Amino acid sequence: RYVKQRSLLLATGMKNVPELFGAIAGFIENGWEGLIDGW
Amino acid sequence: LGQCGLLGTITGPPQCDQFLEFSADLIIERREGSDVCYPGKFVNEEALR
Amino acid sequence: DKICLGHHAVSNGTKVNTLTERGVEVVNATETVERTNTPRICSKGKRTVD
Amino acid sequence: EVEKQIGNVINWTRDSITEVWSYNAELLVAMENQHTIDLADSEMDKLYERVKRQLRENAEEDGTGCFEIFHKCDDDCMASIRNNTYDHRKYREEAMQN
Amino acid sequence: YGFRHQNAQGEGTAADYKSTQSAIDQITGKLNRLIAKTNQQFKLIDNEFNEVEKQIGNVINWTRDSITEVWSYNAELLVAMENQHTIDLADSEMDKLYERVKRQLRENAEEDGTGCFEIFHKCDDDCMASIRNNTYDHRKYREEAMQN
Ligand SMILES: *[C@@H]1O[C@H](CO)[C@@H](O)[C@H](O)[C@H]1NC(C)=O
Ligand SMILES: *[C@@H]1O[C@H](CO)[C@@H](O)[C@H](O)[C@H]1NC(C)=O
Ligand SMILES: *[C@@H]1O[C@H](CO)[C@@H](O)[C@H](O)[C@H]1NC(C)=O
Ligand SMILES: *[C@@H]1O[C@H](CO)[C@@H](O)[C@H](O)[C@H]1NC(C)=O
Ligand SMILES: *[C@@H]1O[C@H](CO)[C@@H](O)[C@H](O)[C@H]1NC(C)=O
Repeated sequence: RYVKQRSLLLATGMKNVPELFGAIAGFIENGWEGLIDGW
Repeated sequence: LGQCGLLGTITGPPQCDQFLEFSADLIIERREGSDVCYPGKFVNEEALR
Repeated sequence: DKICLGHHAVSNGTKVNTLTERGVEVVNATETVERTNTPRICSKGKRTVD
Repeated sequence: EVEKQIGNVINWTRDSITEVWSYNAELLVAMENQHTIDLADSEMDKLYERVKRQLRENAEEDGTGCFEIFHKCDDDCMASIRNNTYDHRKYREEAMQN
Repeated sequence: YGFRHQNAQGEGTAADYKSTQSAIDQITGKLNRLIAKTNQQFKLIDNEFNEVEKQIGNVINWTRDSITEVWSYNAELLVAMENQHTIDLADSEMDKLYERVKRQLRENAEEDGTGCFEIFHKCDDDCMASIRNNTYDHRKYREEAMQN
């Protein structure tokens, strides 16, 4: 279908923290590169 | 265009005489705008308007 | 005693459009609008008359 | 050159249809960003809800996401909560005094 | 939001700082994406003074009504999420406050039911100036909070 705008997107997962309940950087406020398989 | 009708600007009936060669970014036409003076109509006139 | 924890992180995310915000740090995206045509009439499998 | 009046109607209908599909384009994306946040949230409580159940009188809740084990724990003890083989009846006489 | 302490000195309704204005910050964001940008120009397909032909005029009216029914349908769906998008911000501050208050005072509370912490030690005004602005020493007062 024809459209006017020239880019529209998606994701796979997490909003990113550099080192709707508040879990990504919450009281666990931080991230990793410690484990490397999952999130 | 007031009492001029917008298809009269290429014919010039006697109320479009101040309008024959206008130049506008907004044309305005009125309910009392009669496109003609001699009674008649333009064929396929909504393509022309 | 104390056995501490967290979760992962990565070092580059990119923009998106929400309802209420512009340009977040989100890891991926892909275009939903294709811009790149194939500049040739691809007619395998159809008998074709140019 | 299709005729001007229908050509106007076609262009007006195509533009109107264009305005509809383009309007619909930008609403589909905003939920998928939302549909990714919850999965971190629904795992965050999942981990939170798991860790307070397998070790019963053996913790106080933290603020950093880290439990303080109320008894001695070496590597053979590390192999009990990680793979669902912890005996939370056997170590409770000594975790009350710690 | 709010901060409130009360003691044997006085009574006060204060503010607790690290999110208290931030109810502008996603609240400023909703509204221009919503009060959006219209840029397409629409011409004059039909005439209100004299009579486009009936068949195309029916097609125009049917197409305009059909388009009208689409835009009117789309009108009433945009609003219902924004009511939802306001409830979460009270919720995401409610746990934020809840998650803050159990961390700065460690062995100094039992959780309430009314949203009120019972401080396990003596606290006057100089003690009120410790948790409110992130200057509380939760190592120093713990020998006496275990006995209370
Ligand atoms: C993101 O999308 C790209 C698209 O090609 C894919 O190759 C990649 O595996 C995805 N994930 C990450 C973490 O980059
Ligand atoms: C309809 O719009 C196109 C642009 O996509 C333009 O080239 C064409 O001349 C228009 N047709 C009429 C009849 O105005
Ligand atoms: C941990 O659990 C797995 C099954 O999930 C089991 O096979 C294994 O023997 C357990 N212990 C260790 C030390 O891996
Ligand atoms: C189209 O609907 C309008 C009402 O908006 C009406 O005045 C007009 O007569 C209709 N046109 C035809 C050709 O039926
Ligand atoms: C509270 O914190 C502020 C900074 O946020 C600091 O300047 C001030 O000295 C502290 N104490 C009092 C009593 O305001």
